Amino acid sequence: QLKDLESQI
Amino acid sequence: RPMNQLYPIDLLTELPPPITDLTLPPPPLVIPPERMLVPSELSNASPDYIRSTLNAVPKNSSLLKKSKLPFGLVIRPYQHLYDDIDPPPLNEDGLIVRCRRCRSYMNPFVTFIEQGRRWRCNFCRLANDVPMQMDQPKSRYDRNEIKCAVMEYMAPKEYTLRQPPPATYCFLIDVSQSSIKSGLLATTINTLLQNLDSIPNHDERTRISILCVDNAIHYFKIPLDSENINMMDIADLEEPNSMVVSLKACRQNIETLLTKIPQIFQSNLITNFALGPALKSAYHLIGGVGGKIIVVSGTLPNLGIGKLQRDSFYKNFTIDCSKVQITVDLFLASEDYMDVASLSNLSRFTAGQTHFYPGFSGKNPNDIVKFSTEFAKHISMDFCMETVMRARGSTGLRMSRFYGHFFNRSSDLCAFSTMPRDQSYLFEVNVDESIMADYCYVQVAVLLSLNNSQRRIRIITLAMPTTESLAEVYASADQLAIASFYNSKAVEKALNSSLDDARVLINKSVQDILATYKKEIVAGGAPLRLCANLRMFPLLMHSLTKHMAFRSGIVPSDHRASALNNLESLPLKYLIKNIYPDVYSLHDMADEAGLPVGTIVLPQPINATSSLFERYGLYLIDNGNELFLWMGGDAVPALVFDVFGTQDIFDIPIGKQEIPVVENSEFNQRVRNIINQLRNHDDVITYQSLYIVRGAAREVATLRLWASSTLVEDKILNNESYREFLQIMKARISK
Ligand SMILES: [Zn+2]
Repeated sequence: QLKDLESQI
Repeated sequence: RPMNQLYPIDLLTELPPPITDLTLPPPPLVIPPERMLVPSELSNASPDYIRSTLNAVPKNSSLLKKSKLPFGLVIRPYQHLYDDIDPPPLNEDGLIVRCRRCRSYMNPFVTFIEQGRRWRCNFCRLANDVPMQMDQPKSRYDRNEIKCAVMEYMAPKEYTLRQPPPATYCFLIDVSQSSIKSGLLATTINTLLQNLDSIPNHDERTRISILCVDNAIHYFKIPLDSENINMMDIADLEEPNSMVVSLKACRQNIETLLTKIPQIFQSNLITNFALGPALKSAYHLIGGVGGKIIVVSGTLPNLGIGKLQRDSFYKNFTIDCSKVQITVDLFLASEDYMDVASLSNLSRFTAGQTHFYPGFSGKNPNDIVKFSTEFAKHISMDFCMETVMRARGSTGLRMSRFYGHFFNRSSDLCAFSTMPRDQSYLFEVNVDESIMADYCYVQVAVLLSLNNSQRRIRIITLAMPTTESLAEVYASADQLAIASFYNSKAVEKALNSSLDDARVLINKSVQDILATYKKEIVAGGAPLRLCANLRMFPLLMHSLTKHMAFRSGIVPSDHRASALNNLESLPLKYLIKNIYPDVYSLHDMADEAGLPVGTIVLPQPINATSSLFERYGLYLIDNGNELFLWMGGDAVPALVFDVFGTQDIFDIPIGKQEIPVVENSEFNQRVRNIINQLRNHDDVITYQSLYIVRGAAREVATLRLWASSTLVEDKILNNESYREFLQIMKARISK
């Protein structure tokens, strides 16, 4: 879950 | 460097308080021009978008802890209900320069290094390569992201997973009997009918839906206007196209439908309102794309899942809404118990809002005005979809807590199924490792899907000087942002622990700061020391303990939950006014006041105390929730005449009523002008009802009681006056 579209990682 | 200087004052010498201070800007963010790529006033984040409690950040943990001042951020992505008003610069070429390691965005504080071939990240010092694009007649220095602290970009494809959605609305309307009798259904149908063109439809894609609900869920199939009613009932509480339709392609039809609805349930005798089941229907109805579920009700849920009594279903519902990008807004209007404490969680954790209208009744023409006005502004308000917001701090800074209406579980990311325009948020910042630079930074990033089918990224970059001087930390403290901080901590302590505990917390915030300023900083007799920039802090907190949200004593559960819900999401500017009201002395009003400059000039606000209320004067109280027009009992017949028409003050309108239009009375015009001006804001939906009170039967006593309790500087019931509050504090920080 700890991953989103804003981070871009 | 010109670090803000400490201006010591004696609180005891400033009574009554210089409340004009509440309208002053926070301490300056001292940043030399060299630290900015293109120096200007737009180069550093504006207080309207972000306000740190500390504009001179402690260089280390032990200093932060010693100051006893909190470190938080009052963040507010949007400034108006409509995005056409004052938008930030908008980037469109698609170039988004970001640091490889921390992911921060190019900003006014990065340092270009090595002939300008690379850039050193101001947040983590990593060396990054400058894309050849940056310099493709303009230079990189002409770019908004280098010129502005607050700006926006058109997000490239990789910031999206599915094509931006259309603005989707599903109105869940209570058509049970309580709603018919109160006039809520009529008022709601009317307002929608009167505002179908107020609802945003920038891309002509906006879709709407209508759910009427009593003991069963009533649907409506709406055909395209181009092919010229279908009501599908569903009593099976245990159990898309043409139900959610184009507001444009079905304009006449939607209009035709809203018009019959009042007739359809005109004589409904059912008292059941299956909110639970209905909320689930709406979910399934718009879940494949996400959107807004706007609930209008004047009936406590009493059937199907989620029913309540004089629940956790809702909290789980919000968890589900976060999966499909759904937000729930609520308009609760009734004379009966609504359990705002429980239902407000629906909006709270879905980034929406709950609006509560105590004693709503169509029998009072003025009740309609308030509800329609606010419901209209609310539906006309712009918003984002599938939005997420996060703040990145420079090395040593960490975002530990997040307050406001949105969804956040175990990350630094705040999810907004939809991002409204009328709320505010707050982030707590913890300083872990010691800052080494003379500056630290915070950058807010908002990845959103605008209601115009566009994907964007709004960035807010703030730069703050670091310091090791406790004097300097206090000198740059933002009294209002700090007031906001403790307001949120208080709501949490209240909405979770005890009401008394919240009061205890509020008072301690003042005691600790007063005790700290006293011992940590160094002729007279017995002053209560503090600095000019914090001069309003004691007043605000003390005033906050008297607010309906934290009052000791008795306050109806709904009125309390509501007050708490409001204080936690109100924009700074209105939070302060909701805590400490603007009071106007009209009878001796300057001649410019009440007249244009089409914006009306307002009189200067006076202290919120009955001490200044002459028995022959006229005063107007604005607390952000209502307006109270108080006319002294010994007012001259001329005054009584100039305002209402008669000369018999006992013949004056009493209660929730508007001021009459008195022909040939220029004063009467200026009064109606000031009241109308106090009612227009392009940033909130609030429509304040006017209460007229006469001073010096049981209704008149109630009004005076209510109006009088707004003057928070006075001894009220079992709470001491501000004057005594300060004395109490002084006695406590003593040996
Ligand atoms: Zn970096």
